[PDB]
Amino acid sequence: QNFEIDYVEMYVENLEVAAFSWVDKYAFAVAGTSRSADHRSIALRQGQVTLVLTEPTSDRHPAAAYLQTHGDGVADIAMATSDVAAAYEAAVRAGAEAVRAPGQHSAAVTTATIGGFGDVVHTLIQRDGTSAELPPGFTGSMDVTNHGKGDVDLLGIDHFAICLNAGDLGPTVEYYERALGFRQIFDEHIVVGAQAMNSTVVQSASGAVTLTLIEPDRNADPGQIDEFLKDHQGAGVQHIAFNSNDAVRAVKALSERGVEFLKTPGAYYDLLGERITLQTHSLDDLRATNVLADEDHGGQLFQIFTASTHPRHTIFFEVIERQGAGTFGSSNIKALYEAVELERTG
Ligand SMILES: O=C(O)[C@@H](O)c1ccc(O)cc1
Ligand SMILES: [Co+2]
Repeated sequence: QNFEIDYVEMYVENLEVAAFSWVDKYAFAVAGTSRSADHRSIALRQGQVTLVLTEPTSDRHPAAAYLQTHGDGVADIAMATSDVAAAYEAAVRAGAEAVRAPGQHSAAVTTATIGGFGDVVHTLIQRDGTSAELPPGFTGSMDVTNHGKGDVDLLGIDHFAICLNAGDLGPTVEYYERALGFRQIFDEHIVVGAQAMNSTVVQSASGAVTLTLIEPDRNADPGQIDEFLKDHQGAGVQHIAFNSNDAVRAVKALSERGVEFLKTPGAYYDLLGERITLQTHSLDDLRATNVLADEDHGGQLFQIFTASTHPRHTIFFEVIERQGAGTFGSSNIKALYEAVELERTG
């Protein structure tokens, strides 16, 4: 198959609170809805991000048990492919858990579902790639916009960061490589004080689905990833990164709409000009927005984390601008997790 993100589905306790949190704080548009005897859902749209929010209204629906375990979270990273039956057959033969066999399932395109990490799944969606399309079963239109968007301009999803139980990284990397044709593109041993993490990035052959997989290092003290695993009650999506053309301007625009970003101390910006010589922003700009700067063989990388507004403080989001950077960088990653540590330990 040749995987693109069709949509990301989150399971939610409260549809109207979640939908308008994305509309109001992040400038998503409402695109479509889907309802049955067991759920109500909305499809939200901005740039190339399609977010689906689903609230179960019956204990039949798998979200009821998910919400009881996790609170709100990502449940399905759905992938567009040209031949779903082929992609499924090959994935299952290579080891994928079969969750639902290819079929209509609603005048729908052909759809199937396989397992992913933890309890997150992947719906495979048949698309010929000629156009933006609503998730299957949804009525509405993809030609929608939020005219109150102002200066916020989220372009797409850059990657998903995922927390795994210790000892699960190596085998989850291998699963994505064998079942789905993903490749290992980056890896990083992360240290924050006396805690550490192991991480490996797998990415679909198309470039379009990236997962930054992280497990606790059992040789160091327990920290952030252990906390996530305990509070979430399992492996899961820790953050989603959204692309922008200009991270400084996105932080400003999102801040005004109510989004709180993590703080990075002035010491970091003092140390900076000796580490990297900036190419698209001023050191002043970065300092003011707590945006982090690093570099790849390919160019520069600007990233920032959002403070979690989840009741368990689990999932959070990231704004990322790539100026030729193709992967990630040690200094950004160390600083991102040090922002997290600062927020949570003080
Ligand atoms: O946003 C990041 O930098 C984070 O998702 C990440 C974690 C581990 C890694 O190897 C690369 C990136
Ligand atoms: Co990230």
